[PDB]
Amino acid sequence: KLPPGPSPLPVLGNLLQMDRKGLLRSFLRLREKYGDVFTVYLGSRPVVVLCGTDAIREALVDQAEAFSGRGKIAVVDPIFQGYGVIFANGERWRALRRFSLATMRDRSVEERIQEEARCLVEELRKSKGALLDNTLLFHSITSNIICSIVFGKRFDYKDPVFLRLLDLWFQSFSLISSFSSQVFELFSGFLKYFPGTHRQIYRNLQEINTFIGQSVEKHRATLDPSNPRDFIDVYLLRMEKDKSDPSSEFHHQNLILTVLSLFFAGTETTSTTLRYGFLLMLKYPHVTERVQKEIEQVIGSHRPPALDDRAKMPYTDAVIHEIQRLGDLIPFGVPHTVTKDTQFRGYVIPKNTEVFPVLSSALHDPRYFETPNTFNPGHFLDANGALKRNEGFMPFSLGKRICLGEGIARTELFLFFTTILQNFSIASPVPPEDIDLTPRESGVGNVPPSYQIRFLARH
Ligand code: HEM
Ligand SMILES: OC[C@H]1O[C@H](O[C@H]2[C@H](O)[C@@H](O)[C@H](OCCCCCC3CCCCC3)O[C@@H]2CO)[C@H](O)[C@@H](O)[C@@H]1O
Ligand SMILES: OC[C@H]1O[C@H](O[C@H]2[C@H](O)[C@@H](O)[C@H](OCCCCCC3CCCCC3)O[C@@H]2CO)[C@H](O)[C@@H](O)[C@@H]1O
Repeated sequence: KLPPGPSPLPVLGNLLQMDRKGLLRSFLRLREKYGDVFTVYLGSRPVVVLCGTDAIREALVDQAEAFSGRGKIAVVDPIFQGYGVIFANGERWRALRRFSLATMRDRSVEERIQEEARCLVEELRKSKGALLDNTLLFHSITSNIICSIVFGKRFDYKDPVFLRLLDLWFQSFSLISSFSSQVFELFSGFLKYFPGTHRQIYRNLQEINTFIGQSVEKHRATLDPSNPRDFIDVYLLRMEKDKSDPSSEFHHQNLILTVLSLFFAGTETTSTTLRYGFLLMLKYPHVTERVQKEIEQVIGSHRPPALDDRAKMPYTDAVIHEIQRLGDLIPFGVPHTVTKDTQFRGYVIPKNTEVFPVLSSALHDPRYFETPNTFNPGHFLDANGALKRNEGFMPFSLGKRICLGEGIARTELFLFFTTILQNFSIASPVPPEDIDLTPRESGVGNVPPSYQIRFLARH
């Protein structure tokens, strides 16, 4: 009754029908054969794979609650163990999500993003126009924003202890997108006994948990229940309220893992999107010029951009949409499960079967985008130059599990891109026609080639 596919071997499942290139290539290749909705055995796990906008919208939107389950990621589960906002299920997840969503909604995020943008620009000025790899600074700005939500403070770009933690934090993401972590996904049950990247990822995340732990103790020692400082204070106050209710999800472990969860989901993606954006802006100066004129028209050279400006800036907004679409940072999504026995396009997905919504195949869907493989902001502009947003576009995914940080994420993109370009034009040792957009490391995260850039102060 499950969707069609290749016949598993016991233990090894569909290994022999997969592709050396990795999971995504594996999935797209099977789709050719079996259509938009097939079953692949990873290890001995059946997994149902959703391809194309329509099949995805059909599960995540038309059957929102069936498909609201969350799956495991083999390399990080030893850490999260189903705790915290991302990997929680059922009542745990509702409580954590509802809580998180409200807490981060309540200085405003926009104000903090603005002030971060100002530090960033102040920093770039110092270089005086020197070649520069922007990965570190982009890591720094994105982590700072989470740090201010979570810890109620930010770090200076040259702070060495901060940079030490950043180094290991970010080194974890490439390890998670590594080929061998993909292999670990399939045969962790065997491979968890031997050395591998799973142990490095474990150590790295735990080091970060420990840091979080200390921050929590310090938060409590200093707490003023009248004026909550950040997410941690607000969580502590809710721990206290639930002191005498043992069925409450508001314990210490969900506190550490939720804070980690926010770092885990809101740093590398946003940071890389930014870095991909600038790689596209080096490649297509005609676009970057256009965005700068649009900034000149709407904002001018003087005040900082604010979120308000975006709705008056359709071309930029279209460009940012197009950056995320092409960037394609999480290409087969974050695993789901079905909360119950599900009827789907003729098939039956047993309760707790895993679903992979192949987001990439939306972002590249030729029904919705004329030139799926070309950077064309056109995909988001109608005949009047107004922004039109389409069904193809789903980089934060859809339905009940939609990115819990969508608004934060988009605000960072809009305000970082627009505050930077407002003060800087850009250039690079590599000619635009020679710039290559093909990712170096592809996994649960895509990763674009590293490059150098100059941020040249304007007028
Ligand atoms: C460019 C930036 C980002 C992108 C492309 C992105 C994308 C996504 C995607 C594809 C998912 C999976 C939803 C699903 O399971 O189907 C997700 C989940 C999530 N995101 Fe993001 N995200 C971004 C930034 C952030 C930020 C800044 C935060 C918080 C500060 C955040 C917090 C979360 C959380 C907590 C989840 C799990 C949601 C849940 O299970 O209920 N994300 N994100
Ligand atoms: O001429 C090609 C010959 O090679 C074939 O090998 C299969 C090979 O047996 C098979 O090993 C190759 O699969 C690649 C191995 C997949 C492992 C990679 C996975 C690692 C984890 C995450 C990504 C996927 O795919 C081929 C598809 O045909 C078959 O052995 C033959 O029938 C065929 O004639
Ligand atoms: O005498 C010691 C003095 O140093 C303190 O600095 C602390 C800071 O208060 C404490 O916040 C700092 O943290 C730096 C690491 C921040 C890492 C956050 C990362 C998490 C993952 C993603 C990247 C960001 O560790 C420092 C260790 O010294 C404080 O500056 C002073 O209050 C204190 O008196």
